[PDB]
Amino acid sequence: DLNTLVSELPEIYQTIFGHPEWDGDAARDCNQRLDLITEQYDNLSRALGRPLNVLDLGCAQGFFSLSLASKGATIVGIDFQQENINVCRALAEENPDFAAEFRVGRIEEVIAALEEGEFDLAIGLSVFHHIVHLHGIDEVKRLLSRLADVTQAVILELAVKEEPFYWGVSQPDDPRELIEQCAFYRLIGEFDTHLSPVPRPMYLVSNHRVLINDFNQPFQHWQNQPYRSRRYFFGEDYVCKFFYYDMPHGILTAEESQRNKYELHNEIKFLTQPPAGFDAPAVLAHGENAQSGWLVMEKLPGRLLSDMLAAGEEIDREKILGSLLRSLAALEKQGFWHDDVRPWNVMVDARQHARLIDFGSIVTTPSWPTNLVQSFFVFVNELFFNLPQPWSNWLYAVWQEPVERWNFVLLLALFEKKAKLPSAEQQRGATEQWIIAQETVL
Amino acid sequence: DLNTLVSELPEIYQTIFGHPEWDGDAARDCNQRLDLITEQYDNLSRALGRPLNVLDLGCAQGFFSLSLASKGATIVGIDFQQENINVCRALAEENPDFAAEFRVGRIEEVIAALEEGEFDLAIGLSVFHHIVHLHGIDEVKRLLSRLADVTQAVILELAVKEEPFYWGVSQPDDPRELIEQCAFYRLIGEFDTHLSPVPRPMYLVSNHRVLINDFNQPFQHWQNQPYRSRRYFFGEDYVCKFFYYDMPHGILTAEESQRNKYELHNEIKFLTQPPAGFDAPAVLAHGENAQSGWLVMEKLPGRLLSDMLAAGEEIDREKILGSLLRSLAALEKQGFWHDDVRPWNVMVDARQHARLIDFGSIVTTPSWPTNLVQSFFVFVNELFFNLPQPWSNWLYAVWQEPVERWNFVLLLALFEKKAKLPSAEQQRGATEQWIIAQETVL
Amino acid sequence: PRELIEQCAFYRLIGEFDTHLSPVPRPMYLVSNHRVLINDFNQPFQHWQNQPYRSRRYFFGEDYVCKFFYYDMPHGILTAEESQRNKYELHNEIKFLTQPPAGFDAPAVLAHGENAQSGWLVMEKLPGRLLSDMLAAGEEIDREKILGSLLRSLAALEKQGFWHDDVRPWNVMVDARQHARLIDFGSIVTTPSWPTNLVQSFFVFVNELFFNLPQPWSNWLYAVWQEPVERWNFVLLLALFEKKAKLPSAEQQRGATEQWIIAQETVL
Ligand SMILES: C[S@@+](CC[C@H](N)C(=O)[O-])C[C@H]1O[C@@H](n2cnc3c(N)ncnc32)[C@H](O)[C@@H]1O
Ligand SMILES: C[S@@+](CC[C@H](N)C(=O)[O-])C[C@H]1O[C@@H](n2cnc3c(N)ncnc32)[C@H](O)[C@@H]1O
Ligand SMILES: [Cl-]
Ligand SMILES: [Cl-]
Repeated sequence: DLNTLVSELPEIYQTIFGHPEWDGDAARDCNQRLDLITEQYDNLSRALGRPLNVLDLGCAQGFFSLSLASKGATIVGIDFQQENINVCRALAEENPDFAAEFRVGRIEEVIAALEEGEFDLAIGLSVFHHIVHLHGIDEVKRLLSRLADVTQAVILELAVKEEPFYWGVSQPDDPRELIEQCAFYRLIGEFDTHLSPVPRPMYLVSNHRVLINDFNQPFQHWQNQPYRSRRYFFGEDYVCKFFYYDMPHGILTAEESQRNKYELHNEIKFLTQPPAGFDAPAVLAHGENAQSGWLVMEKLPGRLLSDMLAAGEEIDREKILGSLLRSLAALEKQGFWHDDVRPWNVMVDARQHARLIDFGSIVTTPSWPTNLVQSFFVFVNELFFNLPQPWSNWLYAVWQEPVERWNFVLLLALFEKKAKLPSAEQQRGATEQWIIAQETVL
Repeated sequence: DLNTLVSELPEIYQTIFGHPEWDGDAARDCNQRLDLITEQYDNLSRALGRPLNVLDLGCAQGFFSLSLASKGATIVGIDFQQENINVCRALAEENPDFAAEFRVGRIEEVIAALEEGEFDLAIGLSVFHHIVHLHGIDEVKRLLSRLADVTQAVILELAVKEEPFYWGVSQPDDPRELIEQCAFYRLIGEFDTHLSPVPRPMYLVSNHRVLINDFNQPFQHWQNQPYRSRRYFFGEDYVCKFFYYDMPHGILTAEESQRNKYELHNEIKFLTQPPAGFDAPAVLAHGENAQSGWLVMEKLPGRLLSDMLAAGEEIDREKILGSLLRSLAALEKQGFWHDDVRPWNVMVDARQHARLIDFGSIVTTPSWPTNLVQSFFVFVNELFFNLPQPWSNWLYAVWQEPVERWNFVLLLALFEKKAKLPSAEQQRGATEQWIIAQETVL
Repeated sequence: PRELIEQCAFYRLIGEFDTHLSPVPRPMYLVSNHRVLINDFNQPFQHWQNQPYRSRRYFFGEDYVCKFFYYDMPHGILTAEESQRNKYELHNEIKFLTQPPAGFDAPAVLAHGENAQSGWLVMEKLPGRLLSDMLAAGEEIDREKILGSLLRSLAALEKQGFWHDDVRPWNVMVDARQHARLIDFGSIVTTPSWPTNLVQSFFVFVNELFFNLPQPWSNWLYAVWQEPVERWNFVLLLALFEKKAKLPSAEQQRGATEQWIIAQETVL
């Protein structure tokens, strides 16, 4: 009888599915986590076009497993306590059309035995801290990496060191240390455990998909360090830029988080409303919240200029500078400037034409834009002290201009006629050269 | 003043008896435990015919002690904190007609000093885990055995390892390990501690009485292993069979608990409504709940057959088999059969007449009852390969019968005429002998 | 060294090399979690299995199953006899399937090979579930159709001079229409009194598929037991099975032993 099986549970951790007579006894009601988990189930099931295979690690009394099997999922639940599995099975038998199997076993061994594709979704709620406590953080990171490797999505509720108990001392400084080796992760909620006032964060993690409520797609590769608070995911015709505002440990000062926030916000604003006369990459999706923000754009051909420079690839500096200057002059005509023109913000296509790819540093108002013209000289010099004729003549001509006349329209016009300009080396000069050379060091 | 004494309490653990101004401050309200404890007090006081002497171990602020003294109990409360005892005494003085004494002291030393008969009831609520933590499980088991030895009843609320605190690690795997050496125990409730979502079980324990709400009687001996989930208590004219459905540790699989449940349930059903033509032992009391079930029956004279066989006692196999077969044939005539006729289910009285004593295996419907007739041959053989004439002739005659004719009426009729039946050894036979001999091995 | 890799799905020893540090060579392994990588057959698989129903592994791809037997295993794992039996069964299975008897639909063979360490066989993938799984997972089964279909194929084998030494639930696959077929031919044999022992085990099979026999299955078995033993064979077993509804009622006879001998066998 169920009555007996429930009584022999060492703990009624969860609601007993279908049996509200024990709801008052359950340590956690599970309705809040279930609301969120079912939402994520539906998103992923919608994206894949079918009911999911779900793995429930440390499934306890089966509540999540049964609740998802109720919605048509095929589920396997694992727990190392016989009493828990006995209850799960008895509950499944009350619901014979549910495709639900349960097994006694250890999560460590199950994870090792998993095969990719066997399960679409795995859930591991409030169980990994037990594995951390016995086996350490590094083994748990590797288990979670494998779990992510073999599924499409993982949902974790993770206990945290701020919980007032003795086992908190063995926890990592931040729960994200268990998952940050995985490609994609997002905080999706925080839950009351009824053990203390400290809530546990729930994360959605994937090694194969961008999983954003509005955009759910496989990616084939990703990158953290461009050219660690920013991640880029590459899919067939998209790039997803994912910025963390909230990072663990020291990592971001207050100012840096706000700048991450500012840049991504500014980039969204610009790309959703780009200026006429400028071909901006197209925007497929975007959103922001307290922890992070994201932007999905059309994927552009070409390579990042800084990579090409580093990997000594052959470049046409004339075509790169011409194309870039043309776009900067067109921005300026619409009252837009870019505050940070550097090789890692520039992409060069197969025909050696260049374009900006980060619009975080775009600005709309201001003497000005004189400083930006100055840096652009450094850019130029780093792209190559190092300027042959007629690039040196171009820079010399600009320096002879009254400063109120420095702007990108002028920079472009002089660039286009640089072959006609007088020879700098024939003049006393000589300072423009030395100031930028010191700038280009500085 | 009471105000000062209460303030100097390191903790207001309990309601301050008579002083509801501190009820909001009390860690535990105590009303739920008190409701249950008073019920048990009344049962035992009713059974003994008088007010009880009660011992309250780790009595804290005296709530249980005073509440029972209010109902006419004579109480002694023990606690090792002076501040707690000061409050208890001040409260007792506000209630001068209560027969209540309080002493500072250690439970370990008090238990050692107890004399049998001094107290009828001892209560030890949420205190033994402190003794486990400092002295270990084995010393605590011995203290609890002595406590049970010297009282009529013990009520314990026991902390458990699932509680989230550091001291949980020192607790036994299951709280029943502290008490299972005692003769009689029953779970009577589970209580919220307000420290966590994990409740503490309350047990009623005795080394001298069966304490079931409907049946409250001394017993003079008891037994676990017949001939450990089943216990038998023997009193003057009764035997109480007590089956645990819920057992600690691995001990019972789900199927085994259900079979314990099934057998005891089936036995109750049969004995409360026995078939005409069959003398069944009489039923004095019975009940079942999630954890266990019990049945109190009239006590039958005689010895269990398997004991007599083991202790090589002299037996009359003719009279045993005759009497048993007669009762089996009468059952069968009423549409009843017994699925498990074995020596440990048979009792033999002084005149060598035998009867069944376990009706867990009784069944009412089904080719059949051919299998049961087959086992009965094994029974027969074990009661003695080993069959002399005319027992061998009896079995041979049965084997020559078409199988649709095998039943206990036939078995009995052939048994009664076995001296007239043809000699098996004069026939080719020979197989019935070898099949049962292999069965009787198997 | 295999302890570092045996958790991976597919592995094969491909050579052994002199290190010039000592006379002890180092093995080179080819390992994959995604493909069967056999020189003749190189294909993705989508799942794999070790324990059927650990020296044998099965890889499942879109229209194939690859059976991979280790003859050479680490540690204690295989005695000499067991390795040779792995070798024998896989060899025997290859021989049978590459040259199957007329009158028997055998799964088709896509690739195969053997060497010192292991042997492999890639076959067409058959629909259905393994009978022992269905029994374990209490799935609904039609014992009439399973036994009928299986007996028909066994009788046809026998007519071609072939028998199967090990008819058990884990060697039988049942399709959606409840028709059954053998899927392991390691235990096929060609010569021998006989095939009387095999007929006997088939009764156990029958009983485990359900002591436990209702009419007319019990009548069928009783009829077989009344036959002189030189007449026991699968053609007879099949013929009596097809007419079992007409056969006399066993419970009306003294019997009774055939029942008890198989019940003890079915324990044993
Ligand atoms: C704190 S409970 C969480 C239960 C459930 N996941 C939930 O949050 O509602 C941890 C569960 O995981 C199980 N567990 C802990 N370690 C395990 C392991 N190594 N393998 C399988 N189950 C494990 C326990 O038996 C227990 O049921
Ligand atoms: C957790 S409180 C339980 C109080 C009370 N029995 C109740 O549950 O309402 C434990 C009490 O036992 C007392 N105590 C602990 N160890 C003791 C010992 N060895 N001897 C006497 N009292 C003890 C403490 O002073 C404290 O008042
Ligand atoms: Cl966790
Ligand atoms: Cl306790």
